[PDB]
Amino acid sequence: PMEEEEVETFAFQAEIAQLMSLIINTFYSNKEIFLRELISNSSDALDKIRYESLTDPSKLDSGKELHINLIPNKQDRTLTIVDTGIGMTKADLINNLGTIAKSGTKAFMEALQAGADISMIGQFGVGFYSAYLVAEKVTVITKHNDDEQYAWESSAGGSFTVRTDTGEPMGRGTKVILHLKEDQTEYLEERRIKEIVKKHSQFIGYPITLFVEK
Ligand SMILES: Nc1ncnc2c1ncn2[C@@H]1O[C@H](COP(=O)(O)OP(=O)(O)CP(=O)(O)O)[C@@H](O)[C@H]1O
Ligand SMILES: [Mg+2]
Repeated sequence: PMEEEEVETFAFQAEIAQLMSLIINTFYSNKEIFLRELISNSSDALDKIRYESLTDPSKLDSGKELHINLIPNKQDRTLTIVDTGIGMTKADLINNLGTIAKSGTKAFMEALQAGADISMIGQFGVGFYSAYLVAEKVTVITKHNDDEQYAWESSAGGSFTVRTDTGEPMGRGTKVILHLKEDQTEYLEERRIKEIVKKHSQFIGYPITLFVEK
């Protein structure tokens, strides 16, 4: 019996779309900082659930462990960053991951044009989009307490989609699945991941574990 799923498509805010095009169609060295940006997001989300659970300990019913997992998959060429942080509601996804303007976007594009290192992306308030330095497509699966599990996805080009996720349930948190570009497969290698975590993500505040398939 055929299943029916609803999909909603959203336009990125105009300057966010411009930034994504810049990131994708311009050569930048030092792309490895994408992972720092994603781990920083996870750490921030872990702080949020940690503090919320001081007010309401039942907010940890959906899982007490506060941690980050990194999962390279050489078979399907994906690198996944999973956290057990606060997650995002549907409204959070739509608002926070593309539709609302960020005040630093224009300044950042000017900085890049003038030769700034791509590592400055976080300072300008748009760190997530560093994912597109290495990924041709990004899928974000997320589960916030008191809301359903959702999947956000974009291959850039000006829009993203959101749908209720009918895949494997997560208790609470977010998974960012990077479908790596063919020339960026170094980020599936355990040595390289270890190197960049050590270099850029030394003060995370939560355990991080790298899972490596035999
Ligand atoms: N792992 C995650 N868990 C929960 N929310 C996340 C998330 N990753 C991203 N987000 C949401 O997406 C927003 C945008 O993330 P982004 O990294 O671009 O900016 P930011 O708010 O972290 C400032 P910065 O530029 O310093 O990183 C976050 O503020 C948060 O609301
Ligand atoms: Mg961030």
